[PDB]
Amino acid sequence: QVTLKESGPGILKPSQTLSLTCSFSGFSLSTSGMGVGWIRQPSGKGLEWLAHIWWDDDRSYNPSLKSQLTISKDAARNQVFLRITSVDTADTATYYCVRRAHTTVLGDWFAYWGQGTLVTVSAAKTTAPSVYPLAPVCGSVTLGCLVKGYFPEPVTLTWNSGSLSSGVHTFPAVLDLYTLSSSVTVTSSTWPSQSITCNVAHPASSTKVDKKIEPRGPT
Amino acid sequence: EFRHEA
Amino acid sequence: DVLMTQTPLSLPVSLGDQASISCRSSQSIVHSNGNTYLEWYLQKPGQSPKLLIYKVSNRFSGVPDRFSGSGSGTDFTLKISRVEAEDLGVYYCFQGSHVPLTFGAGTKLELKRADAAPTVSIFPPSSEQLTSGGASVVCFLNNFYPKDINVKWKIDGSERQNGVLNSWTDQDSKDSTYSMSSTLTLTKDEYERHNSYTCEATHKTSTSPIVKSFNRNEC
Repeated sequence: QVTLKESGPGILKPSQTLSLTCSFSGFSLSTSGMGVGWIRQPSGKGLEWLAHIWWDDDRSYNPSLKSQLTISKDAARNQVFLRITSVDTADTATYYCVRRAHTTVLGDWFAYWGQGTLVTVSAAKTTAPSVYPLAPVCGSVTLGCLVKGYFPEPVTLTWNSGSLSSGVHTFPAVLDLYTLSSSVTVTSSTWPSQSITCNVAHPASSTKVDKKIEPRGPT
Repeated sequence: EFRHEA
Repeated sequence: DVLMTQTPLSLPVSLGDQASISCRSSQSIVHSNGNTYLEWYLQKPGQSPKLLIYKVSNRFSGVPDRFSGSGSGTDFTLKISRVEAEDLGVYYCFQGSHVPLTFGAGTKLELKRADAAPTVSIFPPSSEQLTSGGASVVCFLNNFYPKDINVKWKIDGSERQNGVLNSWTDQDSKDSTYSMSSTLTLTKDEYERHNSYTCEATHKTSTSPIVKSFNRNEC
């Protein structure tokens, strides 16, 4: 069976150097015509080609990143490497290892991809989120929770420890820090009478917070 | 060009 | 670079419809060897891309006959005769002839439904955030269709472009709607120096904007 496996460091800061490994099996890079490459995809973004290396040490690169890239191999160990110098947030992507030959009988195409490896480039120190309740304004009601300025992913969010999943919208985090929001829509008679609480965990910093959403008063 | 053989 | 322009970027369909995705390259894809290295890839949510079509119109092993490929030079099309459920995802055209290798930006094959207006909700900063000297105003636009929607922030009647963060959920699996979250983040000082806060949405479903607002001083 053909398989490819990427390994990376998950998190690294700007200026630093990215070292990515790929470990294949089912074919040899020594085989004449064989080649292995890297393609990436930033979060919810296109697919960008990075580099390819050939069995006979020949190399292809993407012009934009040429001054930052170095693809290399070790065909005795079934491994391809790629270094990216001077990373920055930009480079936060999922990195894919792919097989591609330049001969027909070997498979001139991107048939084989690995699962891929997540690489986040951020300057941030681990930071506990700030969990804010969001009550409706004056005069089926909707409540919200703002989880603000946290690093890294992920946070877990539930309403009444999970007791409430109907009419939940939890929005994907966006960035050096992440922010998150969730909405819950309950029947207009349910709230404020029955309590509704926002439960937020941030494993990385040992954060767990329960915020009751409190009705606005005259004071 | 990118490497290919026909 | 060779540019792959896909049309459209969003393609709503019903299951059992026929679908077509145009892909046009900024220059010829005919390699000097004789071949047109134009491929098509499918990426399903949180999965690696999979090859569907290579050299214009060669189906990959295992790809069902309801997919086909057509075209020459700089003008290519993918067709799906009966969209099946498992077909929904993001489709990329790729050219492997020129350095650097390029993909198109991606065509989302998504599910068509009836037009649905956003339920909009606005929320002032929590006392908690204010206590701590920050100031965010959050807006939620839930369960609309189609996906395009102009959302605007107004403070006292001036438009605020600075310090806005937006987040979209993917097409809901249950009802085929989208939802959005908008956060305006100001300093406590700037929040305390203005009074009127308006989240304002424009959508196909209303001829005039949906306005939600509040006045700080009355919270």
